[PDB]
Amino acid sequence: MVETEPVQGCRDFPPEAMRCRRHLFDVFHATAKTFGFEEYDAPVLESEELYIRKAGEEITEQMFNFITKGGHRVALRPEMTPSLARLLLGKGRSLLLPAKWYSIPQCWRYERRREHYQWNMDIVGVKSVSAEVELVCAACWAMRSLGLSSKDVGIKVNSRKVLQTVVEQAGVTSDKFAPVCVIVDKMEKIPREEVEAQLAVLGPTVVDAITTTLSLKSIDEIAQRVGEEHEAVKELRQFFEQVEAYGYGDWVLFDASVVRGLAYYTGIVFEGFDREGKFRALCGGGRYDNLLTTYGSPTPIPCAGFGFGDCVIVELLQEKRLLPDIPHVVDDVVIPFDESMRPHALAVLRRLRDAGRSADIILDKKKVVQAFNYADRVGAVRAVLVAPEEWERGEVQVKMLRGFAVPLDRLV
Amino acid sequence: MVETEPVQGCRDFPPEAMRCRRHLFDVFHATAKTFGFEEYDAPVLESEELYIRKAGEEITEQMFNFITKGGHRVALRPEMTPSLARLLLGKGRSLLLPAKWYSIPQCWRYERRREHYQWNMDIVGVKSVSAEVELVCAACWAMRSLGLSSKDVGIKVNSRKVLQTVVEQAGVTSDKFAPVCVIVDKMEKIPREEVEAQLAVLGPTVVDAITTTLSLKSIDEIAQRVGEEHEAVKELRQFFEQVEAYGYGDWVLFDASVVRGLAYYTGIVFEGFDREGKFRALCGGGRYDNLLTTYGSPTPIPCAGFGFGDCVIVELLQEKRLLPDIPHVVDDVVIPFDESMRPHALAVLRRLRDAGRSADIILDKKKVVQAFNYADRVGAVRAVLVAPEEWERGEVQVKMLRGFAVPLDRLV
Ligand SMILES: Nc1ccc2oc(=O)ccc2c1
Ligand SMILES: Nc1ccc2oc(=O)ccc2c1
Ligand SMILES: N[C@@H](Cc1c[nH]c[nH+]1)C(=O)O
Ligand SMILES: N[C@@H](Cc1c[nH]c[nH+]1)C(=O)O
Repeated sequence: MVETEPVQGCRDFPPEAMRCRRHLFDVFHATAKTFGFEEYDAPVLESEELYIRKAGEEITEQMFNFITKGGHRVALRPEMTPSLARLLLGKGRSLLLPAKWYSIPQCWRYERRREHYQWNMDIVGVKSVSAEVELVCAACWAMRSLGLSSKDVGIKVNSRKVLQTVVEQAGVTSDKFAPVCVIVDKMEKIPREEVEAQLAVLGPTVVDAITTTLSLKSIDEIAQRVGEEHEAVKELRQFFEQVEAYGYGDWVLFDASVVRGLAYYTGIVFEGFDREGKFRALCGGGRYDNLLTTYGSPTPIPCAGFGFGDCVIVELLQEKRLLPDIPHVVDDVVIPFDESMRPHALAVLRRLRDAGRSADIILDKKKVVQAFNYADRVGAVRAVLVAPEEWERGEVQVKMLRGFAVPLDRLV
Repeated sequence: MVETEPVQGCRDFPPEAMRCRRHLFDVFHATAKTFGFEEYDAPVLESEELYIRKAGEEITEQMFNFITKGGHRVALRPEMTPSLARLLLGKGRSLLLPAKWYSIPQCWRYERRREHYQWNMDIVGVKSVSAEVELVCAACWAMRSLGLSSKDVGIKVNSRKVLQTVVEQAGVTSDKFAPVCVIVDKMEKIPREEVEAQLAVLGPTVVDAITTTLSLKSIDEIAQRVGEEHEAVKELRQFFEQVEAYGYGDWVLFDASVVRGLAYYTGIVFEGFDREGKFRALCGGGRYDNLLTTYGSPTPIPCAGFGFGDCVIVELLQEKRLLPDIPHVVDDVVIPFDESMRPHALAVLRRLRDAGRSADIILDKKKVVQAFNYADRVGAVRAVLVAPEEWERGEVQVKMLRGFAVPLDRLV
């Protein structure tokens, strides 16, 4: 017997599970359309070189990579943002800006689940915090569309520029900044000792300064540290003013501990969370204004975006009882009275489908009662019995499942 | 500079290309719903063991396989049917039958394009030709939905049982039958000499018999060879009677040369083709009643299905001028008169999206004329200018792009 289980860390989606996944994806697609984003895609297989960032990132450390027969170093993508930038870099000046692009790629890791789907939303060519505002609103909109409220979830927001100043002023060379963010991202996960030790290895005074600024609880307190008109203060203020104007003020808040784990974030960063403190981050993103420059863009291209995985959100929705099983449905099941009626039933099936209805025909030889049972099992709205006596009169028998003779023309 | 091109043999789908792909997939999804099929999915990564059929198949020969870090032999799936059977075998008696399942997996090869998407449609648990009838009608329906007619395309249909008889009667051991089909499938591609030589290696008289039955041009001629009531003759006759009753008689025909290249087909086989003779097969499928038994099913499970790739169909549609560029559209573009109006414009943006409309807001600081230009470029139906004078009156200016003051409430 063949192995029935899927490959290690990978999920099967039989129809029941697929309906749940489709319920989620339908929201991702619907939200992107509502917000005027355009779909794109790229190959799950990318060059390994695309992800070599040398910053100690979990995402690049846990890369599902291999070598081809032809000796090329490839990887099943651990994230989408590098593929997006590749695409953008390829287009150059032909790309009209601003651009708002989205996708729902399967992304991979190797270390535990080894694959997940991740809704990606990115705004390209927008310098101002208006981009981050729209992105955060889009994530909130998706969560609201799924049945959650601002009592269930929120989005924590910060700017890496605050920390950038502290690292720069303390005297640390800026090439260590991305490594620092990556390490400080571990704070909530591991003891402050371990995190303190990691920064020591990187290269005590400056470490204290980092720690203090992470734990500042309000924006006023940040403004006391760096000034009321520091770059980050005005941007965060504008960000909250705009989100409030859109009507999502209750969904967002400031949190100085939020840095995210990716090397490339330069500005505002954010992450979604459940207000019971039970789950990992629901989504995460930020501004990354230098990535395209590091890829070789002759001109700086401002960018911002987020990823929103398919797994944590599902656990939250299940906890909140927002993912009831939604059984399969079909409009019509056409039932031949017997096999002599099959040709006529097929003509009827054609008509129903011609009208835009979803319809089955009983394919096996079976008794009328069992055909009605099958009709119930598949969630048919209507059973259409095609029998000789009614057929003679230009009719079929129609029975609403949630048996009257009806002229063919009146079926639809 | 990073490599902008995708990995060898793999496609990027920036928004323009993605719209075309989505036009196709929308038809695949819509046809499956019309026909009452249920979506499923499984991992692109499967165990290599799943595909080791030892029959000289092109599909298993050109397998994109590799070994994991942990030494497990895996493959990016070359086709979906084995994953489907794995899923079915896993469910056992819990699976209610008949079942009609579909998916649109990316499938992979290594040798030239190395990936394609392939719409898969399969009916499980149906013994009679009614399954093949529905499947062939579904493929025709998809092609019609894309703008093609029976003048553009058709589906050629045959049964492997005819050949099975000839191979069995000639005295050849039945374990060579699948290898024979695989070889005879090459007939149209390579010279009859090469094909004749391949069968010789497998193990002259029986070879002639095979050749003769492949070139019989009608079903009556098959009935002369094997009898009017041979198993295959009654099934083919019933198949054409049913397709004709559904109203697709003009789309289908008999062709004794059609065997397909897969080892597992046992009965009716079929393939779509363009009637100008310019392209490779548009789709292909058949009945495979023994596969689940070879996977270890305690009870035989009848199955039939097809695959329908995303590449050949697109070339055909382009030749027929049925894939015009469909530019991006959005309902509204909201334009702040200036930055002082941004908060109010955001409130307006919220209202529009609340009503189910697709809407952008101008994110950058820009002049009203350039904002109107951007609105045209993104294919906006309407520009909503949010200006101080109108705002004072509880109004905005609305301009149909394919400028009158309008009360907020009347926008939607
Ligand atoms: N890169 C990345 C990150 C997180 C992930 O979480 C999963 O559960 C499966 C895959 C995955 C891939
Ligand atoms: N197994 C399989 C068969 C045919 C294919 O044709 C392509 O163009 C790309 C991938 C592919 C994979
Ligand atoms: N690639 C990021 C999310 C993201 C998209 N755009 C910007 N950031 C992640 O995987 O967490
Ligand atoms: N797996 C087959 C198509 C198919 C689906 N179901 C049965 N046959 C192919 O790739 O050609």
